[PDB]
Amino acid sequence: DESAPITAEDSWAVISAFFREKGLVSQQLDSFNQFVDYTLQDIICEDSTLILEQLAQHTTESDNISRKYEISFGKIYVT
Amino acid sequence: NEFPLRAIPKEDLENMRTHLLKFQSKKKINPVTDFHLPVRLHRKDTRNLQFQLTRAGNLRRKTRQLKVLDENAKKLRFEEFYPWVMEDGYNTWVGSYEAGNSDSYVLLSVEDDGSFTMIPADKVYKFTARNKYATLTIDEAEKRMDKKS
Amino acid sequence: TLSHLRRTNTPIAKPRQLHNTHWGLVCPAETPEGQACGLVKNLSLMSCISVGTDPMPIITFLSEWGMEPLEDYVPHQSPDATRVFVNGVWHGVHRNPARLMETLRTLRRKGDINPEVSMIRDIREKELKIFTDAGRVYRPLFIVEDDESLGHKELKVRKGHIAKLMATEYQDEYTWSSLLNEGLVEYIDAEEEESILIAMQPEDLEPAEADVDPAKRIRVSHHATTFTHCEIHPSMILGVAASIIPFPDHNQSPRNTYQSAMGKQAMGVFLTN
Amino acid sequence: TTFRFCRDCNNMLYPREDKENNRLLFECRTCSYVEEAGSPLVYRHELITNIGETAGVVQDIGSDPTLPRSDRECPKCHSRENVFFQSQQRRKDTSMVLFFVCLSCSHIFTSDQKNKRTQ
Amino acid sequence: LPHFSKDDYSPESKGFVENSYLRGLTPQEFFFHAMGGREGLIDTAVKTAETGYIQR
Amino acid sequence: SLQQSPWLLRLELDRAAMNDKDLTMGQVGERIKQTFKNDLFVIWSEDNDEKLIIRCRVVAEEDHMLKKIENTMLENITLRGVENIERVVMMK
Amino acid sequence: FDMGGYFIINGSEKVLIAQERSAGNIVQVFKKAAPSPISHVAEIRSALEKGSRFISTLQVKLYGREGSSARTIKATLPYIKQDIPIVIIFRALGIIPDGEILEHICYDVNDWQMLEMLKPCVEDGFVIQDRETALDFIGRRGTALGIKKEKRIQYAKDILQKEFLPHITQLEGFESRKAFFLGYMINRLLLCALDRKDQDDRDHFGKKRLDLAGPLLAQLFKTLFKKLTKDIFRYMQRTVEEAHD
Amino acid sequence: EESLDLDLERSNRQVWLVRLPMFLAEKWRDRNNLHGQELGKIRINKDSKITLLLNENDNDSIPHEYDLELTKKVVENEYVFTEQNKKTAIVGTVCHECQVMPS
Ligand SMILES: [Zn+2]
Ligand SMILES: [Zn+2]
Repeated sequence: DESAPITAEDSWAVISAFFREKGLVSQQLDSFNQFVDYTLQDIICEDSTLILEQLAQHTTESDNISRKYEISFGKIYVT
Repeated sequence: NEFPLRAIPKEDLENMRTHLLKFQSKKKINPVTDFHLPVRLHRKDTRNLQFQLTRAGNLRRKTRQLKVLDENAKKLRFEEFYPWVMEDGYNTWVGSYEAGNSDSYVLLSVEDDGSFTMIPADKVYKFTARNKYATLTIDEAEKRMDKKS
Repeated sequence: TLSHLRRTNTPIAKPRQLHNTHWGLVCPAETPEGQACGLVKNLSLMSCISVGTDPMPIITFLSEWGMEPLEDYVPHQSPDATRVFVNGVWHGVHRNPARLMETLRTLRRKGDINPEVSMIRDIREKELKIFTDAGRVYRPLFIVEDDESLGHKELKVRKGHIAKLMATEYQDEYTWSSLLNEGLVEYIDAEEEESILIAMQPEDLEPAEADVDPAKRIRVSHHATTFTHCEIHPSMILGVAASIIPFPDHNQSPRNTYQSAMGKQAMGVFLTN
Repeated sequence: TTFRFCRDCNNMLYPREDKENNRLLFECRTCSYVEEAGSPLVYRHELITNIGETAGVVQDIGSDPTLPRSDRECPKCHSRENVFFQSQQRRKDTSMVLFFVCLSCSHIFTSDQKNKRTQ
Repeated sequence: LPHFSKDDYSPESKGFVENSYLRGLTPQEFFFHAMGGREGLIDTAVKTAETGYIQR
Repeated sequence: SLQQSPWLLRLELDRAAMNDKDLTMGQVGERIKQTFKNDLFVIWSEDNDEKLIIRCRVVAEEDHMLKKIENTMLENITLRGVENIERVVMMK
Repeated sequence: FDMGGYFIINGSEKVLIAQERSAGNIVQVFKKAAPSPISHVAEIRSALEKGSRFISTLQVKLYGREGSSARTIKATLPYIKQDIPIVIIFRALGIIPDGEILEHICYDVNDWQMLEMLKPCVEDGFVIQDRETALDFIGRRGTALGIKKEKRIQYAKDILQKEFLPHITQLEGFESRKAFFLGYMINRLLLCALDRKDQDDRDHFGKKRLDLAGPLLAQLFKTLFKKLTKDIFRYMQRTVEEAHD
Repeated sequence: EESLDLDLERSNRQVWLVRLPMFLAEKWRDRNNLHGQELGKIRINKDSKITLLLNENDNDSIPHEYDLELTKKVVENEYVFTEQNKKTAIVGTVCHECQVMPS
């Protein structure tokens, strides 16, 4: 009879399990965790890399030298 | 409870001296090859070169006084539009490459021996009447070079 | 402390009123008196808020399951086409939504599609909107299926699962997640709530009629044969503060609203440390 | 009403009177296209509308659990299985007349005991 | 509420609390009484400052 | 029995509505006739006749002209009553 | 018994309060009150899930009131002073002939009622006949104006790509997608004006979002990281000038 | 012969081809083909059901049948043109479009 319909008192056994797992502030914690594990990385990667280019006067040495420097942001760590 | 079945062997040749591409026409332009007799398909190099302005102690300049130079941008030969001229007086179409992820529809072709051979679609081009197209302005040309690369 | 970690602020049509859509998501009694009245919402016990998932596994799934892309739509050719949206982005159309909707629902109830993802099918409007979106308030409900060899439409959860849980209750292997992946229970946000039909009590609102106590309150019926879901427990519509009110069903509406404000100022042991 | 477009342009058609043969035409204001009119009716206003009442009646109408059922015998197949709703024309005035959709023949019958319909 | 069928103009659907306080309210009765109850708290709250300024 | 535009403005009136706000086809028609004077030719179906109709014609380019005439007709033509005075209830 | 969910800043416990906002990327139709030229508006608060977050709200306005002649449909585009008649927008998008435009708005060829309601718009956009002339008309109406023919047509391109319907895509070749959407919006605008649908409930909880501790920190960290990013750049200039390592 | 001329032979003898969307995982297995380059069988069963099944050697795996979802190529006209290692030619007109569904 393990496939018998559930009574009204049985709904509490489910509610017990909901709280055993989630607790009373699952919203507060689940939000923060999502931000630390994922959101944080994506914020570091949207604009991320920034470049500065130094293009010369093309007169003669020491001119005629065009350069571009990069600065990149990879994985994010959190102690 | 009865089915008629036809089964065909499929080969995917690593050997191949050809690249298979798609030539697509819009239903509104009503293209009918029957009227075709001779056709010329050639690349469009009108926009071979393109010069784009590029930004070049003292304090950094305000935006209104930033200094610039120029850079020559080379269009990938494979990133040039196709130009289709049908029947000498007649129809003319411009084919623009479809922008897409690195995935490609396979073309299944029947061989004389009866089996199918499948090949990856190299490029997909949308062709439309040249009258819908206008001489590319510097702005559009620059915008195009970027899309492609 | 508890009720402070479930508090909601609304800055700046008729916001202060208790909306029907607030059912099971926000406490009908726990709100301040004066200036902030009805602009400071308090979450019901079983309410959770969508963390925000990725839309691509669903967009990739859709196209593969009969979804014609908008880029190739021809309105008069397929004129009855159900328009499909994923986060207010119209992705294309589908010819047999009936079967697609069932596939997507089975995908969620299995776990393949995340349970916090909201998917609604407005038949009359010919629309299927999907939300992977962050910030949506949801509540868990029991699933009811016409699906029962023996008889009528019956709640998936059976007395066997109940003992299977109380076995784990005595251990302190069958969690809440276990009910969720076994597709016995589901998460329903307010937009999705629009398309469902809920029973309050399971047992009292399931088998039809084939003396009566006068002291008990006057109750309605299980006339519906359409029931898609059942209420875990109606008392769960209440927030932390209102949940200490004894017999709140026997008090005048605001007297309850008052207690869920005073108990916050009642002395006692706040923490053992 | 139900209006046409220009074949060639696909652009809409504007009515022109052929003063000589006293007849109505439809001209294209983008090309030189002209076609004679199908009906003499060019414009219909319609203030007291009835179009909206039985909207969104997809054959899947039965799959909405939110819809209520009744044991009313169908005028066609005589089936006591049907879903019902009120005039979907979201106006203030609107009567509380009910539209029943058969869970077999799909025929739309009403509860209107003042008037007789076909929609 | 989602516990009702569409186009339900019945007393039970549109907020008629059939029961006494002594008997107790059904969840539906409870929530509707709560909506109606909230309305009064809103005017009590607002009226308070509107009424004050009129006096001034 | 007991010159004009080939374009016709035909409007159907509601018998039920024509009664609650007591009105005759004659009196309705008279207002239109007296509004547009001798620059609009009006005819009307009798109060007895099944459908309630008013046929109107003017006295190159006429399509837009009539669409203005129908707007004037619906929005500006006052049949009975005083302006600003709507919903009048009788009370004992 | 302590349940967590707070921070510890300088020794006092702090709780982020969930903030309630209206969900974005959502089509909503509202009747604009008795004294107004515009009778109904279709609004979409378009914003990105992440990345800059362009809070550009597109309004699709039904000019003229219930009983006014020439009821036109114009739409206020981000960075454009005037409201452009829907038709010109579709033309600037690439959907050039009427009826091809109408197909994107009205989905039933039978529905004469909605279609008659589109005739004024077609008349309004009759002046502009190709994609180019449509972009110029959009480009003319600034901005500021930004005088020069090549400049204004090049500017219209950018607005439609970057500021018009930024969800969906901000990419290039997606005119088809943004056209069908605009058409879905006009469909909803007219559906409400034809009294077939109800005005959107601004108070439906399903249309509201709650910004919790996660997104709140994300909002702050964005503006705080772009604050750091552009302070490093200010340094890379200072240190490339004097080669100061 | 004359450069620029699109050899319209393929379209003149009206050769038809199929355009099929293939899951990336399946085309990756095809890549491991050897011998004569065979990868499997295309089956068309009528009473119409079209499907593709990998052969025993290529799959190295339990047998599966990839169903095809037939689609219309109506809204437009598609043709195939090839460019050899330099001649251009319209080898065929897409007579059928289909999607090979993962399975
Ligand atoms: Zn024309
Ligand atoms: Zn029937």
